[PDB]
Amino acid sequence: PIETVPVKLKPGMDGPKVKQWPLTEEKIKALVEICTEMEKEGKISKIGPENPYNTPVFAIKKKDSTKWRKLVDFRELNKRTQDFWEVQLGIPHPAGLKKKKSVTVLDVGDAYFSVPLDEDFRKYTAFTIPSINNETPGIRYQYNVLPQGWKGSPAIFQSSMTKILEPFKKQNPDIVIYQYMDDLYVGSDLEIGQHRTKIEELRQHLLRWGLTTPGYELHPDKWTVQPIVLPEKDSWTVNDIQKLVGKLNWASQIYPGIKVRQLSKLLRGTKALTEVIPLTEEAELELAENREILKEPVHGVYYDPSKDLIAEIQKQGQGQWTYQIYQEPFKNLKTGKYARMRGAHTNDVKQLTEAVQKITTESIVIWGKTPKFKLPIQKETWETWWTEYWQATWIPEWEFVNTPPLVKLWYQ
Amino acid sequence: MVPISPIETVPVKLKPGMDGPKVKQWPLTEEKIKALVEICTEMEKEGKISKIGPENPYNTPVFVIKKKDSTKWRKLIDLRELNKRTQDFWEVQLGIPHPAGLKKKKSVTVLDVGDAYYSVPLDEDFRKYTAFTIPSINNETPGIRYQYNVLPMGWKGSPAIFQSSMTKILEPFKKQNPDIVIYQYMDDLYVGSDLEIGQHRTKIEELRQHLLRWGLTTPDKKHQKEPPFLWMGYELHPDKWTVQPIVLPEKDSWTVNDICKLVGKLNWASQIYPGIKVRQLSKLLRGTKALTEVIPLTEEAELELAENREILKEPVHGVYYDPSKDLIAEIQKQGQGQWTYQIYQEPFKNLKTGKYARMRGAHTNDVKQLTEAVQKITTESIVIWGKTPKFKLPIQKETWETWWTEYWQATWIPEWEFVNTPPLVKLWYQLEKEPIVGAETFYVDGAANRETKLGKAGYVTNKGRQKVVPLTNTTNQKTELQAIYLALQDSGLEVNIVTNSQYALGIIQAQPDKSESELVNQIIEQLIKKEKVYLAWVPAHKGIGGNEQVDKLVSA
DNA sequence: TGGTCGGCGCCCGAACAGGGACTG
DNA sequence: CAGTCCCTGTTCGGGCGCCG
Ligand SMILES: Nc1ncnc2c1ncn2[C@H]1CC[C@@H](COP(=O)(O)OP(=O)(O)OP(=O)(O)O)O1
Ligand SMILES: OC[C@H]1O[C@@](CO)(O[C@H]2O[C@H](CO)[C@@H](O)[C@H](O)[C@H]2O)[C@@H](O)[C@@H]1O
Ligand SMILES: [Mg+2]
Ligand SMILES: [Mg+2]
Repeated sequence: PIETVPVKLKPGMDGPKVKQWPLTEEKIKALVEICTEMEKEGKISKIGPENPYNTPVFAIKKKDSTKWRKLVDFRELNKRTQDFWEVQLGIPHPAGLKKKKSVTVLDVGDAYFSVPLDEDFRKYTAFTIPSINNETPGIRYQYNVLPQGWKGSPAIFQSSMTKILEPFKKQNPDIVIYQYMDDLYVGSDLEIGQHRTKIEELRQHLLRWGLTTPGYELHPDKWTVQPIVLPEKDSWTVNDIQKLVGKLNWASQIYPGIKVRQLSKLLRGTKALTEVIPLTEEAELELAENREILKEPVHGVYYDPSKDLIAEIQKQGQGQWTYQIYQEPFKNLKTGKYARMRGAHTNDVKQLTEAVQKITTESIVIWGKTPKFKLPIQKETWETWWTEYWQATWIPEWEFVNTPPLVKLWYQ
Repeated sequence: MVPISPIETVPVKLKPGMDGPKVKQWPLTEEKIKALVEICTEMEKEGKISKIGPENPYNTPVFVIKKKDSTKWRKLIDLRELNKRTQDFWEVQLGIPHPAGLKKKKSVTVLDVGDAYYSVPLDEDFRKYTAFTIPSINNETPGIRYQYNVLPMGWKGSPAIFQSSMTKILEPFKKQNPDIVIYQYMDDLYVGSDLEIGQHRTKIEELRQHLLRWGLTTPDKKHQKEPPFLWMGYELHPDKWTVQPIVLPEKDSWTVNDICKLVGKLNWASQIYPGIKVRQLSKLLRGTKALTEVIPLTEEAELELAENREILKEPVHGVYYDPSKDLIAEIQKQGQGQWTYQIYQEPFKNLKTGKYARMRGAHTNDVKQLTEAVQKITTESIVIWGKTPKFKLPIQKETWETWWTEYWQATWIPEWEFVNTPPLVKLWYQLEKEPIVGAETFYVDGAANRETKLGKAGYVTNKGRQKVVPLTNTTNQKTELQAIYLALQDSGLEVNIVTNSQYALGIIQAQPDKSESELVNQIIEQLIKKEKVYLAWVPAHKGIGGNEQVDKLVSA
């Protein structure tokens, strides 16, 4: 019996129509159990084929959870609601959250079920549940409340959310809270034990307002970057200098102060690749000056709230991955490396999935956005396996690329 | 209250700001008219059809086709213009059930609903738009205009509305009978239980009463008490199943339409019959204009077609699914980018078979295609059984390890073991990670003139070896490949090659064993003969070493 | 006579996207 | 610095097969 905030799609844009993909027996069983309870509690109700909108659904286990979590792929809907949760009811981003020694992430998704949803909008939250071997047709539902994973849910609930937060915020002014979709990011500078304790306090605080919380802990200050690095060699072959010149030439699209002249002089002839080439003093100094420049930052790289974040990932082998986040080409807001992740040395897809998640998390903390990923994988390989390894409640945008690596600029 | 209401209906709006169909009827032959008029008049007594005063300004054509394997005729109303203007639905039929999915059941009943479309009420407000005019033996008698009171054959909302309505009716019975299996596909119902045969028939009739309550009638004529049941084009036996016999045309002279039926039949056959190959038969269909055009069979498509027919000679059958035992998929390489696979649980007792022949990419190798086939099998298995089979693959564990660790793309195969059934899948050549000491270094480049389509490909080497070759009707890309081909031809068994072509380096680094381009195939042929190849890239026009010199030669 | 609907599969070709190299 | 041309890969609608 709460007032329902009206919602509309972006003008000229129809609702999502996205086929449901096949699900494993364990996921289908979990979804059927989850939806049966949700229907009894009135969160969802069954619908007919007259509704022409569908959104994909599947189930995940969050990291170490062991308990299934329903997850809806609302990316298409969220793109057609986009203006709503930005222009009007959006959330500001605490630039200080990345600076806190510890940041915990809480799943407050359950709270959204309290508020109801605009009756006119519910037609767009439809999702179909598939059956093994197509024994039954698809069992369609739609949402009567604020759905988890929709981008209107945190905006409509922000009024309710702040009042619940406000006693806690007054008790601890220093602590910083950020809300991205189903997640609450709680960043304190306290010591570990005190930090964990305050999270229990905010848990109880959420409990007496009627919210269950099924703790993702971050240390954004530990986060570092991955500089472009030039090898140190006692002796240089013609091949080594040829590789170095190519890497430096590419780097000059990012750092305009890079110079290859004195290093090019070393390869004037037509020489065997394995021929050892002593460096001249002029080349040694040119190489020295270059290594210093690469320590420096790029000139005039600053985040722009209007522009989308783009993430590129490269597979370096031996369980190592490199990524760059940017908005304009060669103006990188962050560059990093991930090593020894889950599935290292046995599963590229599990590792790529873990990488996408970590990068998205950092983007949420640093900028309150999720990037669009350029994924070094084949479309059919990714779609087949990615849901098996997915442990997050959001889903970023991605595209697929096949760029063979001429030079290992980011890694060594 | 002229028309009674039986079961809950589905609201069906028109597309906004659009109006009902108007189009004149077909000049229907009187012979069809005899069949149509008798059935159509009967509908009104039931309430399926209603008369309408000219207040209904809508006309849509009508026609009839004989029910296959029956004397009866099927009454279908063309709604192509009404479909165009009718609201979109979301189809609830997400696929086709496969018999290999079915678990073994003690008692199986297959029953068919009668007049299934005509037993489901159409939306009351929407009924007006149905209107069509009946024809007479002469053109003198006008014929009555009729609006459907129930789902009509030929509409675009009929299947989804029926399937959703059918599920709602079935759902209470299923909740009361958790251990009955009902496969619901359109109006065909498959009912299986481990109940003993007498008790099972009690439930079967009890279910028939349940469907009767909503006006759904299951005639005895389509009832299937006794095996072998006919279901979704298959023959179902207590412990085995098979496809209903497939007739392959015998034509002595083949048109284009001929090959399509053949091809499409062989794809249906390949779900159980192992080793069906359509590659050469499909080669005949590429770039042809008329479906009617006659085409002669090559000696490749003929040999293919010969062994394909012989596979059909011997009867084959699949078994059912035992959730207790593992799922196993084995794949064989059939040559020319053709792969077949078998999914089974007990050795030599197949659940189903299949093939993956798709050629993806201009340049590829067997390892990529095997990975594609594995993915196609995995998704197919998840649909049918909801799990991924264990894989038996004709690729050495070290071959796969070498490929995926070195490849620049994320790639993965699920849990699998090596099976030593030849032909084994391997990498034909390996590029060196580091430059080869004591091997000649070929700096290669090529250029071509965009206007003349003339170009040169050549190399320079540290030993002083040199070549430049003129080329005709080429491109910059083609000459860069040519330069590399020249270096491979003119070099010893170990060679270092330096190119500035990103195009060529990208093709070759992915270790392709097959290519659409003959030039790449020849490059492959040479790479296989080498003992060691090191490919390296430098940026063009930077005054580097040999690259600068060879660039000048080919530019000339 | 030729003619309807939805689903799934294959194989095709055409139309479209986009990334590099080179041309002014 | 635009505008092409190569070249590749994706998508989508056509035909057929199969099921109601
Ligand atoms: N060629 C076609 N065009 C349109 N719809 C079709 C169709 N073939 C089947 N359907 C749809 C329409 C409804 C259903 C037809 O199935 P039945 O062949 O069994 O005809 P039924 O009405 O059930 O008469 P019964 O023999 O059961 O007494 O599938
Ligand atoms: O990953 C490709 C896949 O995208 C679908 C859903 O599986 O579209 C969803 O994901 C896209 C990429 O992130 C989004 O751009 C899109 O908005 C979202 O609906 C597929 O239909 C497509 O094959
Ligand atoms: Mg029937
Ligand atoms: Mg050149």
